Amino acid sequence: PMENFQKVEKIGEGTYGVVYKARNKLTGEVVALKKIRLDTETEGVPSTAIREISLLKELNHPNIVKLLDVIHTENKLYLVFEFLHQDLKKFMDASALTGIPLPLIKSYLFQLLQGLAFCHSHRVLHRDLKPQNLLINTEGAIKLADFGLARAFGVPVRTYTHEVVTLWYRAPEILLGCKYYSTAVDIWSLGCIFAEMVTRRALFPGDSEIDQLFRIFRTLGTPDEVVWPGVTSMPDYKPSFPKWARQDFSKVVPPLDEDGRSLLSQMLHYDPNKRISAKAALAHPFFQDVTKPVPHLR
Amino acid sequence: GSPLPVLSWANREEVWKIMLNKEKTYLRDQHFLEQHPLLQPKMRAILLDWLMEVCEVYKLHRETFYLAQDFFDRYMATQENVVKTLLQLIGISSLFIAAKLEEIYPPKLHQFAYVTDGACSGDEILTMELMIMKALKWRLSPLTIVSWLNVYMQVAYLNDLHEVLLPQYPQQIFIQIAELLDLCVLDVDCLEFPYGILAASALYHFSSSELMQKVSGYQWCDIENCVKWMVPFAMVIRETGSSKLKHFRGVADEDAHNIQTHRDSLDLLDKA
Ligand SMILES: CC(C)NC(=O)O[C@@H]1CC[C@H](c2cc(Nc3ccccn3)n[nH]2)C1
Repeated sequence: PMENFQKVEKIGEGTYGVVYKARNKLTGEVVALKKIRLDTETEGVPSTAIREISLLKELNHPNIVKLLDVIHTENKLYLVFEFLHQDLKKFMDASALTGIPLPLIKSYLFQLLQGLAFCHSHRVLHRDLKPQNLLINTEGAIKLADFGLARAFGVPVRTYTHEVVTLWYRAPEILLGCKYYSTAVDIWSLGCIFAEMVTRRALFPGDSEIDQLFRIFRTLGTPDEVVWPGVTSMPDYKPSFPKWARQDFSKVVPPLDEDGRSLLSQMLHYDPNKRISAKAALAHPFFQDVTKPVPHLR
Repeated sequence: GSPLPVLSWANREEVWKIMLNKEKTYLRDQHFLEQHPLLQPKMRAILLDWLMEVCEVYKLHRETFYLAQDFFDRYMATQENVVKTLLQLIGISSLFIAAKLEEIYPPKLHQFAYVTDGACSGDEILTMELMIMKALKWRLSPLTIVSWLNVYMQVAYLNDLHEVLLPQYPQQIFIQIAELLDLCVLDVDCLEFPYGILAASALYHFSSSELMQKVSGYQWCDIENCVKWMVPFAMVIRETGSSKLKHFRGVADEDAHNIQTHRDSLDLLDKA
């Protein structure tokens, strides 16, 4: 079963299970392994595991991290993934003084949206986009990882698990207690992360659901039935919220050309209906350089 | 041909095609019970009817149900020569995988053993779930018979902003159609017809080939076969009168139509 693989070094143990970097002895093939201890489980193979497997089976794309095999031995399951060296937070951290080249920001954001555009058209939400779950290789690629909190959406979506997404990267519709939800939650994550990449500092580091909303508001402006129909009737909306003026985006992310600063605003529209899509983001002038259009049959 | 409106998140044709391309990769064989020569059709029927009952009592999702069916019928066509005794375990193992997949708060392993009245214990189920999952090759994301009916019902209520995400459609009509499919599935010859069409077919029986077409895309011809095959099963639903949407105080309201249900259907499948 596992006889060709030499654990070289462990790279992480969190909400994912265990994860060691492996060697293929005969090949010099470097993969990532996720170990799942089956014995420990009362409830058999975890819910989160059965999902992340069958999804990644049918989510083959260059900006998604690739599942390569599934191996069962001795009351231990092994997921075997395409391997990348660094994660986008430790990178963003390493380049906290120097800045990140805007060439590379743009390039990276692009590749993420292609991954997301792929998932969404495959009718799948990530629901835990965060620099920790964005992996970069040495050839300048970036790729979505960690589909444990992902979930397909029956095109007429139904009610999904309320509390998802790490607080900071979490979208105002989930915080204000929205019933149904869809693709626009992933975009807000990516928008937080764009701004992160620019300012090498998280856009909304809330220490609570209350702090997170207020931190958002202080930057985007206390929202009303104008900028976001429904907002006022929504469950965790209180008429008590203070009022803050939206701010100039030239201050909130100073380094960013109008082409960026626009894009970002549409990614952080309050109204999920109006929020930009993955596919449409690719169209934006910001990618004028990497944008190369095609024709359109009617 | 795609009956989806101009989508915002992706290319309506792109989305529909992926969905279609999916219903290939996912394969079924109406005549798989010949590889198990000692196995009879009328068996499969009673098992599926059992699973429904259990799905009801635990307020499981129809979707969960159909994931069970699908895991069963796909798995068996990877197997050879199986005994009637084994089928109680293979079905409720199937369901367990689904429940884990579809519910937020799925039932616990013992409750799943429980129902077997000893004949299957949690440890057996845990072994099975793994032979099944390695035998479908971890392909547990099929578009289900009911999955389509939800699509079609949503596409039947367009309004102005062609919003295909917020479910906006009447429960009693959904329930009434489900009832017809939830039968049709008991006879193995349905695997002949793709789930797209079975769902179309049934909707036509409660509507017309004009709605069917604007919701599904399928042309009167594409279905005629299964609407011919399905005729018998329709009469019986019509003869008895069609069901009232019930409420289960566990379950909210804007989900009550999605909760799987039961009625003898023994007497009813026979009448074809
Ligand atoms: C966020 C991640 C730890 N969790 C996760 O679910 O990732 C997937 C499963 C493992 C696979 C994977 C890891 C990997 N190396 C690295 C290198 C640096 C940082 C994190 N991981 N390369 N590929 C992808």
